[PDB]
Amino acid sequence: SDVEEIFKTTTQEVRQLLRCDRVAVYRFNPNWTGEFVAESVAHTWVKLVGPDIKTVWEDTHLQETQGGRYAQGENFVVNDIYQVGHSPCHIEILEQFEVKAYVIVPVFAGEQLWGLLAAYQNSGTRDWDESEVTLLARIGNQLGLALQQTEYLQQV
Ligand SMILES: *[C@@H](C)[C@H]1/C(=C/c2[nH]c(/C=C3N=C(/C=C4/NC(=O)C(CC)=C4C)C(C)=C\3CCC(=O)O)c(CCC(=O)O)c2C)NC(=O)[C@@H]1C
Repeated sequence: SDVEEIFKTTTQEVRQLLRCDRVAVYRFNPNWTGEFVAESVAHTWVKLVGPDIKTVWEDTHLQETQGGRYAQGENFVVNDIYQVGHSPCHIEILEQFEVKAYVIVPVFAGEQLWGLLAAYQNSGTRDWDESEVTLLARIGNQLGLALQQTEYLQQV
């Protein structure tokens, strides 16, 4: 898929921007499961887009909220998962993939929410400057605009 090529390049691009270890792009399914279709990670960590992904327990967040906050267009910034009071159930999943600090950005493409962008890297109780958060939400928007162009010019 030519569109996937763009995603795979964008994941790597934004990974360098926020100095993340891995960047996963979810795709909101019509059933709101939201699977990771494109992801990139440094060769020294673990991947996400793999058929051999073993998680402590399977968890979809996207159906329960059905986009919710992210569908509303609000960003979510997590300085630390133990600090904000995250669910221990999700924390165990997060820490299993070295996720202690992260920022959630919704990827609108077209008229509605297409995917989800996850940026993080073994930071712990770090901070996210708004000037860097706006850039991440900018990448998602730019991707959505591109995605629209590729949607037509792809043809069948
Ligand atoms: C414990 C897991 C119960 C639960 C809680 C819960 N989950 C979220 C948010 C997300 N969970 C995601 C799932 C995965 N799977 C992976 O392999 C992976 C890579 C590390 C992740 C992140 C997921 C993508 C999200 C969305 C990102 C987000 O944090 O919103 C939340 C949010 C609040 C919190 O406490 O973290 C909750 C409450 N969900 C279940 O299904 C379990 C019963």
